[PDB]
Amino acid sequence: SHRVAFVNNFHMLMYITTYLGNGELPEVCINIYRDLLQHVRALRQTITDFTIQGEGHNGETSEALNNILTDDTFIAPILWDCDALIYRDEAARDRLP
Amino acid sequence: YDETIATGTFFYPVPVNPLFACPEHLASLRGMTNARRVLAKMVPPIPPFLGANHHATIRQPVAYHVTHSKSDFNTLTYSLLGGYFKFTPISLTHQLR
Amino acid sequence: SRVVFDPSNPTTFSVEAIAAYTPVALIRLLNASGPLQPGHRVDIADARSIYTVGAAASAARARANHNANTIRRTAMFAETDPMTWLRPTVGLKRTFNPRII
Amino acid sequence: SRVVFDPSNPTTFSVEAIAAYTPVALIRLLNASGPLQPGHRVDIADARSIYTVGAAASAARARANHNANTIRRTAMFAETDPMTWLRPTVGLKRTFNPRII
Amino acid sequence: HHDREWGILSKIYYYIVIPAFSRGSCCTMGVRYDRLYPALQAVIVPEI
Repeated sequence: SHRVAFVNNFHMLMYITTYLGNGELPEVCINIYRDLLQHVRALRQTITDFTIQGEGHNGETSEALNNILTDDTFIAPILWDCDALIYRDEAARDRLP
Repeated sequence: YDETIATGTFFYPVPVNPLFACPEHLASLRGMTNARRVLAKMVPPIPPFLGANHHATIRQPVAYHVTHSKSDFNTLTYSLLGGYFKFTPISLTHQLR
Repeated sequence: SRVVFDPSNPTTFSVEAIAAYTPVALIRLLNASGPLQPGHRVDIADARSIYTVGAAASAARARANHNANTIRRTAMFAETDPMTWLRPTVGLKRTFNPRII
Repeated sequence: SRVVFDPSNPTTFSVEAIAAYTPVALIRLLNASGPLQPGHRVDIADARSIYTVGAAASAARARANHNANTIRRTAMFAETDPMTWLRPTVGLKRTFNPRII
Repeated sequence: HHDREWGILSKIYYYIVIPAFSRGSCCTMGVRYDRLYPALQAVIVPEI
């Protein structure tokens, strides 16, 4: 079945893709990962060209003020770790975590 | 990523050239804090020792053009070839002739 | 013994000695429910833990028995390089055939 | 001359005498070092250099001992003599499995 | 574990592309671990 499973396991896929570049494995997954990386890079470039660097007293708040979606309040539907939550809790220090 | 070799063991990538940008290398080097890494990626684009961009302000406009265009390398190379000239009076007359 | 009525005595050595085929068949024939009143089976978490540890012990014994014709297992990473200042040690990626032939 | 506490005795004397595989395994299995105060633990660069020199000497000796099928060698540059009016044998270098020699 | 970039990428993947692709079939439900764990732990020893 040409359909590909293990799509929701991006957390392990992003680490598997590092070793996936051996050569014996099919290159369709490598091409998909390369396309996803290119799309991510293009999105980052567009979001950093649209934004304007300046202001901010607590840190790099320009991205949060421009994109809005860059804020760390929105978390994944399935919890996997809390280190990022603790980091943003002690970094914001103004949203009463 | 590479689990076979520990991060920051064989190489110590550091920002030494204003044109050469290695944002993920600092993160992969390990030992820094998230806030410091994100701020260093966001605000300062030049290392402190090479921050004197007035020495050669040539790579910045072409880099900006190539990042905004994102494609069409033919016209980029044509523009670079057209702009690759000198300022001496003899060079101007040679170009005109 | 493979009777759930009095499983206090046949808990570890009985499971390790005999194969898992008989308890598997008993579980299959006894659907997905078991009487927790007879024997020393308080609630269901203790019974589940006993079953899981027994299955793990049986699997470990089977692996040890079958290790004669196979090669000893190794960890993904080495973590056996006390001479960090001298030189590092790379990991292990087993790609050979696990069998002798 | 095989004490792991002082990394200066098993450097070349215990490496160039016999195959280095056994000393390497012994060093790996005998940790890295113990008390570094009562010994010549300073200037580890010289110890590393002498150890690598001994390892290279042992490897060269082993290669010479095992090179029973390749003993004749020549140069690659031509026209090295004024008397080059003829074409010598071309042949091929060591780029094939050892079958004839 | 890693920097905030990994978390940003994970939340972008979990909040944009996944709903945009499966907005008509995405649903979250619980899992009976106590009922599923003994089912998949059926160890069978073969005749090697």
